[PDB]
Amino acid sequence: VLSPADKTNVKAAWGKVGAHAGEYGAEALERMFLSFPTTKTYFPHFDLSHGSAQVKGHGKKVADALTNAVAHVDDMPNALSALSDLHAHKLRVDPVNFKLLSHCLLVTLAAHLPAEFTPAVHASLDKFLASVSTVLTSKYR
Amino acid sequence: VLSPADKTNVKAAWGKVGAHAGEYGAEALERMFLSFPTTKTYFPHFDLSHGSAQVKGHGKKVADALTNAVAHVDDMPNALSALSDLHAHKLRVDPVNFKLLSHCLLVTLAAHLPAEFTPAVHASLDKFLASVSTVLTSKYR
Amino acid sequence: HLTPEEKSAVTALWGKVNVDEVGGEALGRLLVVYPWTQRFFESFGDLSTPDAVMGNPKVKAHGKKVLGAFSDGLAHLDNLKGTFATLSELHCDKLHVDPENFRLLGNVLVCVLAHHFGKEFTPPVQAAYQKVVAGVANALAH
Amino acid sequence: HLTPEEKSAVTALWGKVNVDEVGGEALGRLLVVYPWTQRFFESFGDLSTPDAVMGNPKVKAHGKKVLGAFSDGLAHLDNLKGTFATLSELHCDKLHVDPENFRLLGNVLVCVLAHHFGKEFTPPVQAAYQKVVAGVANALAH
Ligand code: HEM
Ligand code: HEM
Ligand code: HEM
Ligand code: HEM
Repeated sequence: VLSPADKTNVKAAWGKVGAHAGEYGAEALERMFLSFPTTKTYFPHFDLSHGSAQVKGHGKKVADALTNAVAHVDDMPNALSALSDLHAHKLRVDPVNFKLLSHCLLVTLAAHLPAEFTPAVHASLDKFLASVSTVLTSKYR
Repeated sequence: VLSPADKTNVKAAWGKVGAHAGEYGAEALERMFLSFPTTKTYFPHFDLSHGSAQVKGHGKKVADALTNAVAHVDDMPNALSALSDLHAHKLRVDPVNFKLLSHCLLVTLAAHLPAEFTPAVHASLDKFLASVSTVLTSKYR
Repeated sequence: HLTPEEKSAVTALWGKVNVDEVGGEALGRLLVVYPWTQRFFESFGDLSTPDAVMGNPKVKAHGKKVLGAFSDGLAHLDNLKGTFATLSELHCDKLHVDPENFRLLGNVLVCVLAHHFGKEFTPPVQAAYQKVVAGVANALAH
Repeated sequence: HLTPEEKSAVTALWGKVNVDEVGGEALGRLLVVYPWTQRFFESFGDLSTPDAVMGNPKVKAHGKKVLGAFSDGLAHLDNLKGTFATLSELHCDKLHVDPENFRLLGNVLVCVLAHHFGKEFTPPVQAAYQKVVAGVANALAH
């Protein structure tokens, strides 16, 4: 459960991501494939080489989904129902993997937006990503 | 996120607990202290012997809280805010311990209400207890 | 780290377990309760509903081989790591099963035992099986 | 399981880490991000706000001793279990720290390194530190 301050913090931080958001999605995907190679088994038909254009494209879509979840932070289960259909019902992604992509996003933000990545924002962002992960791995349809 | 069927399942199962609910709370507390002795460090001034009357009393309060959470399953963060104040802010209970009491409750129900503990109800009850645990370990005040 | 009395409790109860049905039930309930575990059994056919999983013939057959391995660890309770060295290798290098799923299956087995034995599955009996399933989960983690 | 190039990457960067400030920052952020970890540091005074934690003198002092131990594991990267045998015992028998919290601290350290090094903390550098922190988390789990 996000506090009201947690919600202010997430909105302000992600708002500072701006038009770098797809670029940050792709970096997070590249950090997750290198640091945790077992995650590549979910993308068998993707080119997963450095600078791959399919990873750049997928990074942009993951970022867009997170912008939408930030805009609908009070009603995320309704906002993310199609993505929960894909991750929990079709792909059957193991929840351990959602902890690994959340870490790689936090590392990406710490490395690119240090002045925004304070201890309080880190705590709010970690809570927001855990909440997004819970919806995506739940079957509530 | 609980499905609408998950919510029907939890209501029907816990409704069958009835007036045995405090009795089942105390058994679950006794199974957690024996199976996982590190949980006793949260209750330093309790008699934690078999048939203890303080465990019987605490078992009744935990069951009552779960009945209230079942009645307010659609709005649990509001229904459980005082208990979230105690577990997350005052006690600082580690979330690993909420997985251990949830298991001991499921074992207690499987042993006493077998005909109700079907695979679908087990799945719905596991989702409900994980959702209660998330509220109790969150600081959203 | 079982006491001589915990070793005896655990053996008395395993004697009375149906080795044709309990493994299937445990494996069945794992696929229903933690629905992502079905990705590892896509070659087993229809897993779409709880009743499809619970009646699936390949789930029941496989559950027998899982319970065989638990039975084997109960015989070699002092040397679990060795007993499960070949099996730790299949789950990891060939299958990549995140080790949190091994603990989830042990806890589903403890609930299936509770469901079959009722009052016999006392808090002292459960406390000893919790030790056994933790042992087996730890020897399968590579 | 570090390659000779991963060993070199990790050493180059540890050279440039402030050993007076990074441990405190890592420990500070752990208490703010996973608020139940503060139950283990009730003798350290005021931990009520993020800024109270981040300025607490006992958090900074203790964070130096934690980073000392990470530095010590980087010197004995082939024999981590031994290096941390005495410390695995304090965390378990004297303190009971659930081993998931060891992995949480390693991941907070990797983020503090990212925060200080920016572009230098490249995906290949992070992939090697992920190996180091997993090693240390595994040698502290008793
Ligand atoms: C923050 C968490 C995540 C978000 C917001 C997210 C978002 C998305 C989105 C937007 C899509 C594409 C939707 C579409 O094109 O219809 C997608 C697809 C996909 N996701 Fe995720 N995802 C997350 C985590 C993960 C994780 C942890 C994995 C696995 C390790 C994963 C694996 C996949 C796969 C395999 C696809 C389908 C790719 C394809 O074949 O086109 N996702 N995700
Ligand atoms: C299903 C999850 C849980 C529920 C519904 C629950 C419910 C409750 C309730 C109703 C109270 C008493 C409220 C009052 O008297 O004001 C309480 C107190 C307490 N709970 Fe929990 N609890 C849960 C899990 C846990 C866990 C996992 C632990 C620790 C291992 C724990 C430790 C305590 C302690 C130490 C107290 C205070 C006892 C005292 O000194 O009086 N609880 N809980
Ligand atoms: C925790 C205790 C577990 C034990 C004792 C166990 C035991 C076994 C055994 C005996 C086999 C058959 C090996 C063989 O046929 O040579 C096997 C295979 C397998 N196990 Fe497990 N297992 C456990 C947990 C898991 C978990 C958690 C998963 C996945 C979530 C899993 C997935 C598999 C798969 C995919 C196979 C291959 C089966 C096939 O190819 O059809 N196991 N396991
Ligand atoms: C994961 C890497 C970690 C390392 C390398 C580490 C290292 C250390 C070291 C070097 C000490 C001091 C030992 C001594 O003074 O003799 C210590 C003490 C301690 N650690 Fe950790 N630790 C880690 C994780 C944790 C975690 C996760 C917790 C709790 C959540 C924790 C709680 C403590 C406590 C309570 C002490 C005693 C400090 C005191 O008495 O003031 N540590 N640790």
